[PDB]
Amino acid sequence: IGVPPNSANLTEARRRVFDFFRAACRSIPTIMDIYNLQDVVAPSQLRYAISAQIRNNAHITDPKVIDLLIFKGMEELTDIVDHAKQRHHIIGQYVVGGKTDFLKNFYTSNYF
Amino acid sequence: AWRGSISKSMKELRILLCQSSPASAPTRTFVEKNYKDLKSLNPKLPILIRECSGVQPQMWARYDMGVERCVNLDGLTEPQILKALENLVKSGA
Amino acid sequence: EEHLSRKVIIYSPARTATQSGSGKLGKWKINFVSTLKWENPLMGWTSTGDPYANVGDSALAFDSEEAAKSFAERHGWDYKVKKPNTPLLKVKSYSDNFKWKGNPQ
Amino acid sequence: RNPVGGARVHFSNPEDAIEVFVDGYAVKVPKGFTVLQACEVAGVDIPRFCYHSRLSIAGNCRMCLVEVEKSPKPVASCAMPALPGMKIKTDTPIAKKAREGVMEFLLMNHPLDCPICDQGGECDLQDQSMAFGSDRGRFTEMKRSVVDKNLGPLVKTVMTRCIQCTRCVRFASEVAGVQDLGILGRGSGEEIGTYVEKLMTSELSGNVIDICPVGALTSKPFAFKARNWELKATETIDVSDAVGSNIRVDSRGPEVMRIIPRLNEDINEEWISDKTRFCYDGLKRQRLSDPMIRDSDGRFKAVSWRDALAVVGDIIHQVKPDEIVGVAGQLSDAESMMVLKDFVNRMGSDNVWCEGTAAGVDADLRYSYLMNTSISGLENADLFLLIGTQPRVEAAMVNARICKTVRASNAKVGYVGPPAEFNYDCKHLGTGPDTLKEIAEGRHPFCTALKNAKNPAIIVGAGLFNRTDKNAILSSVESIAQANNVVRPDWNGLNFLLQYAAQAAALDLGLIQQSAKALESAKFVYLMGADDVNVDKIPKDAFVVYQGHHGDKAVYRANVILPASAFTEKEGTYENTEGFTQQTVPAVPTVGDARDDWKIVRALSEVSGVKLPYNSIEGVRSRIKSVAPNLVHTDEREPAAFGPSLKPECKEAMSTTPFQTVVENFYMTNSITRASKIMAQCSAVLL
Amino acid sequence: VGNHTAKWMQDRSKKSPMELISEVPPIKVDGRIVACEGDTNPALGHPIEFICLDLNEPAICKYCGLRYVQDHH
Amino acid sequence: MDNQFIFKYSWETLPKKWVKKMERSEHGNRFDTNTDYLFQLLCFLKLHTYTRVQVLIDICGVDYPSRKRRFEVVYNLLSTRYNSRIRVQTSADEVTRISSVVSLFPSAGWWEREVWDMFGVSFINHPDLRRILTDYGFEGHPLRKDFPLSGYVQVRYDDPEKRVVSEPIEMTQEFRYFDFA
Ligand code: SF4
Ligand code: SF4
Ligand code: FES
Ligand SMILES: [Zn+2]
Repeated sequence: IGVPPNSANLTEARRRVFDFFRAACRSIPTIMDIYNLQDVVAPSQLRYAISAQIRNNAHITDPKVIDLLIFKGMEELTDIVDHAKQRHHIIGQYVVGGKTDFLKNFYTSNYF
Repeated sequence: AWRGSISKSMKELRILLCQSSPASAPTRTFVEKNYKDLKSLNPKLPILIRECSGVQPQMWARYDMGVERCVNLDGLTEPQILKALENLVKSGA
Repeated sequence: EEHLSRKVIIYSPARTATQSGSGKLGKWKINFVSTLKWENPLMGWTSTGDPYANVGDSALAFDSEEAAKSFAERHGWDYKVKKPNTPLLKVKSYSDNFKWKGNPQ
Repeated sequence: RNPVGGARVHFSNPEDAIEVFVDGYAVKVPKGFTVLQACEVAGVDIPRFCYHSRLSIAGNCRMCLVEVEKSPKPVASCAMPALPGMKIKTDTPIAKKAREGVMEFLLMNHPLDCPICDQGGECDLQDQSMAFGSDRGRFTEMKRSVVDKNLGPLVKTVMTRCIQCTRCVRFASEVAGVQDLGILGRGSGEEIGTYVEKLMTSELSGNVIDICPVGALTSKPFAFKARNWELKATETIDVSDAVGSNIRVDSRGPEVMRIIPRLNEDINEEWISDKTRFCYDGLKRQRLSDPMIRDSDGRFKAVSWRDALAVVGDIIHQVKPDEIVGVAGQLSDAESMMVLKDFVNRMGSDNVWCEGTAAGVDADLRYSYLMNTSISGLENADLFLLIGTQPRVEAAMVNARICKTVRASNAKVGYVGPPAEFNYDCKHLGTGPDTLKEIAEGRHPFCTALKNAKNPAIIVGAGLFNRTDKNAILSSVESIAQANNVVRPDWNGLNFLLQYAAQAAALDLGLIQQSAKALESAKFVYLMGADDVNVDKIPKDAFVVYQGHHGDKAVYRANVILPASAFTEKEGTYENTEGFTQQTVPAVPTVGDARDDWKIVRALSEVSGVKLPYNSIEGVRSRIKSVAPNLVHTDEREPAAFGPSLKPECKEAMSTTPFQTVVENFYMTNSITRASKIMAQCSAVLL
Repeated sequence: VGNHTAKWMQDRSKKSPMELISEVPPIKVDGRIVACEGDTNPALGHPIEFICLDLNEPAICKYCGLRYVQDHH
Repeated sequence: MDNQFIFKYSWETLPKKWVKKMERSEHGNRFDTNTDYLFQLLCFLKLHTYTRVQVLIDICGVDYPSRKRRFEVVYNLLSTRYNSRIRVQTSADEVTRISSVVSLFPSAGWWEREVWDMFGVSFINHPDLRRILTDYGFEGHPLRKDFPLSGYVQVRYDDPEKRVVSEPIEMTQEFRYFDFA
């Protein structure tokens, strides 16, 4: 229930990472019915989205940073489930459902 | 005779060096001893001597279509710097 | 995320030229170079869509260069440090206003 | 304790230091410092009105009074020399009450017009009244009043506010070098003025606005436009010339409101020229905002960036490589010039240079086109020899340093060139190169004075670099330099004064005109802000592309117009005449659909089929590191590593043509100033 | 009518404040100096302004635009 | 029971390692403790016979970006028994969790939720720690000095989606900062 103490070491922190991954990913069928995503995106694509967010932070070595990231992850998850703000092609922070990149930016504006 | 043909082989020569660092000492002696003769035999060739406070000694040549070749001049003696220039002039030009 | 990769400048604002008092120097600020503003076409008011349009001058201040530098790298902002220019105190004399021109040459 | 404003103190010798006490605390100051300066070292801010660190001491406002032990009277700290064992008290009841009394006298006749006075919000008198003399007013008689005076279109006058500090009078006689302002009359009815009707014609006249502590002398074009608290301050540099004066750009929204000097002891010393201060008006006028290709009826039509770039790229491949020519403008940044040179070189062309007299010069050795003595080092010269240069109109802040040295050190000035008006005494030695032969062969009163000078200084204008006999002239100049021992390991007195902000970086990067007639045989011309080139030499059938933010004649000839950002709207690299490299800082957004200059060239190169190895400005600067590494080592002072000995011997015969004048109109020098209402007014009356 | 007034005044039925203040003739003063308060009751006017009348041209109060001239010389 | 007695009595009776700084002033007596001793010190003040600090008035954070521990957590406390007030403070950074005092003072619950919402400071053993003031799904902690006044997003009704939606901000007139310094 309560906010746990900071994880002592990386084994403790990574153990907490897997519980968050399990809890966040287990709630995909609830999210699918809440946002009516049956004809929009497959459950696996949102599972791979969560895994990708976790992998993008695999380089963090401070257990206290990991604890804060998990806590913010639980809060992001809770707001998505409990108080849904349904857009069309996003949930929360994540989008759902011959020239280099300089000319495209150049044609758009002067601020890159 | 190649020292009279740098105008016909490359469009521009650049020598980068440090004003005081010992690593740039051979390059400075090379500039102080050879620039007078090189410019005299190649009056229409820009030989740009650009000194900076913390750069490794370098040499650059600019041929056709802005194609460029560079040589690291660190750990070289002054006759070897003269040799590296002759390779730049005679090859790739 | 997207706002964390902007380039900033860490700098100490110089003294103004319209006042001889020096009681604002020593401060260090992070310039967010927010230079995207335009005119609203109903009144001509200055419109902007940059969240960091005024935070760098209003609220974000640092008492030292090191403090400003450490905060930028913790936030991920790529910064450049501009050292401030300082005056050179030179010897002045009221007596110099009456210096002898010397023997008529 | 930290000195006030972080002021640096330099000691000639530790033995030449004395000890003083400021409010008990102990400080070590050089011999000759005044009591006020010792207070500054001790981190104590003494109020002052008439004292200015760059002007002679006056001691008339009496606001700097402090208590000195064993002294019967309060001491004017700005004027009194500090002595060993001196005990200085700045917050005792005598000092506090003396300040209160003087402040009451200052406000006695001062007009009640803070709401209509532009100094409000940045006024020393308001602040020192708040802090020191917090005395309720008890003056109930009639105030004096003064009529206003006309000093020209730049300086607005409200003389009721004047507190007779005489800073403006002393500036006119010690810095500006033009004695027009004086103090007329006697008593409380003394008035600052010119007596006869006349306008301030000095190019440094706008600095009296900064030094006037009250709203008596204010900027006329800025009048009533804004309050200081609503202005955003940007710390940048000036591009009006090759001096790189440090400035502060004040803006409100997407508009520059005013430009004021910024402290830089080595360059401009908190002064700027009138062109630098009053050219900001042209930044919002006649701006190129959209890409534009001329239509069938020979009239321009706005298009997108894609359509405009395709038109230029499509036609660049229908011309021979040797017929491609690119000219960089006088306001071009180092990044844009490097990309221009890279693009032109990969299009098989070798014709890229910077507009101006120094277009086809020998840039091999950096000494040959830089002020090697340095602006701050000019103060150590006991003799100036100016050859073919008018510094007063070419580099005003450099000329200011020379005047300052002549008044203080009694240095002598020899001038060779067309007749010109100098703001300091100077012997006119001649107008053409025959004097250089005359100087070289000796037998002249100035020839022996040059030989008798300990640290001589020769300054040669860049306007003598487009002459037919530049080599012969520079050969003669070096012979005079070597003969008189002008260049030594302890003193480098040979200088070359460039005229354009872009020239120093262009020569470092390699932008040298090879073919003297490459323009008259061009089929593709890329004008990167080069509005000052003569465009009649371009063949009538040659594709011309103009990229810039303004334009008068090149816009008329261009087939395609590419709008570009100005120096107040981007981060660019600029090098001044002394090899000092600095960077601008963006202050306001760009106007219309304009783009940064290097972005247009990099974008146009990809459209033309050339791949450059950079996408961001950081890639361009790393590329510049391979060419001119000093261009990316910003804000670093570096001595020259090689000298005139490496120059080949030259045997050309000198011509007889007298030297010409480079800058005909000081106020109309670039495309920004030519789009300025104020610079137009100055050319009408101030010239 | 001027460019300054045209920025905000889109109604041409009435005269602008600039033309209205130009119509009131200069006030003649016996002496070289006059104090203007902008109102008969000073507390309801503008901050007191002292105006020198040494010039031949009418002298303008910088707050309210009233003009003053020397009566005799 | 004036501020002189509390300052002198606390110095004699408190464990020495608990307090790093003690200030007596007319602006309020103030003990600066280390993070690991905050809970025990507050329990001592509440239970001890000669202090009886029974009421937790509020908990607030202060941001000091120039400090390596930018946040300062201030506890304002009142003793109705002795008619006296005491201030206890501690420092924290963006990742250091600190002890919750809900078990000592139930009123701390919402105030600790506000500190987390406004500053991002987390509280060990807090029973229900979530945002309390900001909109659901809010990113950032607005009372931090670096957080912009107008934030990052704004809301409006979007007819095609038939709902209220969040978009990045676009101001008709930007907030004008007036520098009077
Ligand atoms: S100079 Fe202007 S702002 Fe300063 S006290 Fe006088 S009227 Fe007021
Ligand atoms: S006009 Fe200004 S600078 Fe000149 S004497 Fe009066 S107060 Fe001083
Ligand atoms: S500052 Fe010394 S008398 Fe004016
Ligand atoms: Zn009036």
